[PDB]
Amino acid sequence: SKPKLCRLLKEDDSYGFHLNAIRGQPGSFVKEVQQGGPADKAGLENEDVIIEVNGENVQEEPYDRVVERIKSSGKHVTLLVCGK
Repeated sequence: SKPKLCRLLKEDDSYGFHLNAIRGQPGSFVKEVQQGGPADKAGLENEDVIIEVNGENVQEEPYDRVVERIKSSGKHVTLLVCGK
């Protein structure tokens, strides 16, 4: 449940995690956190839910749009996430 605010620095052109969606509901969830990658260093865990990308609420955005937002963020990205 706890909210987590973090800022990630791209390494190997990647943040070292992926997003998925759940059928029947909006929202974007973390999966596949690469051990020792940027996301992992920031304590992101699988099934963490993306709340804000760079201060913008993305909870009503399909996850592919959220992926595009994160990609478009450049060499850093700030995320607010909620664990479940």
